[PDB]
Amino acid sequence: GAGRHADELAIRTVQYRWLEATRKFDRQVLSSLMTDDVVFLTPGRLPFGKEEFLAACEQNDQRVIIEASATFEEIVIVEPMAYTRTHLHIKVTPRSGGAVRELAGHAMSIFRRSMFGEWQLARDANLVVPI
Amino acid sequence: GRHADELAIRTVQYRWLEATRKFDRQVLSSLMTDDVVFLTPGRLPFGKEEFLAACEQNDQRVIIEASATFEEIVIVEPMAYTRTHLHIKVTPRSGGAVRELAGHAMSIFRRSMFGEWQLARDANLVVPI
Repeated sequence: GAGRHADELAIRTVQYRWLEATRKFDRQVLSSLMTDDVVFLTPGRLPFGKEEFLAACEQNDQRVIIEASATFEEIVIVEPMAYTRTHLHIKVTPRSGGAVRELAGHAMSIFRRSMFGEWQLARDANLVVPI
Repeated sequence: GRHADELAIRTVQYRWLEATRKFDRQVLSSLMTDDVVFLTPGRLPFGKEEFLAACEQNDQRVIIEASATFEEIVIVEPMAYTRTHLHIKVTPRSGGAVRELAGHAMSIFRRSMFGEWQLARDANLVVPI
């Protein structure tokens, strides 16, 4: 039990840090939370990796303010991997003064634990769509 | 072993596709855990009976051609995760508009004690094209 609980705590820690480093953009923190081989999937787009994700986040932050609220639905550990499900609601506010946009939907993630006990995002499927 | 497990997974994927091209409820049911959760864009998570019912109803209405390319298979027993690229062609039996969909699915499989690899969690991001 203790082991599972500690792993769940560490994974939730990654998820919360990820959210904070998106609301207030922090490239260095985000980069540290994902594996070098990370793959992201979103609907209507080809899979993309770490540098693509970070570049987009950075550019996006130049243009918009992001608010994000998560409702966590599950974490399952099968060490040294884990899989999660989360519901996300996102509000995007253009810095220019343009119209506010909202998106929502579920995201499924796979995390990997290193030999040093470090949990990181390895694979993500994000089904957030405009609402 | 790892190799046997990867083969078993590709086999499940092939059987799943075959049981969609020519609908077979029993084959599909046997390839999912009872607690399976499916995610698709714009829809609430749904489970095993919901998936089977939808497939069955779909099959009354349309013919499905499906194609898949496996991009990744990783085994961490008793789990595995995969990424696949899919193309689907939908042909209404009524002669209505043929449709195409494409995109990716990320899947998590669990090995049962009898050693059956079954789909446990799926995110299917296929969209109309």
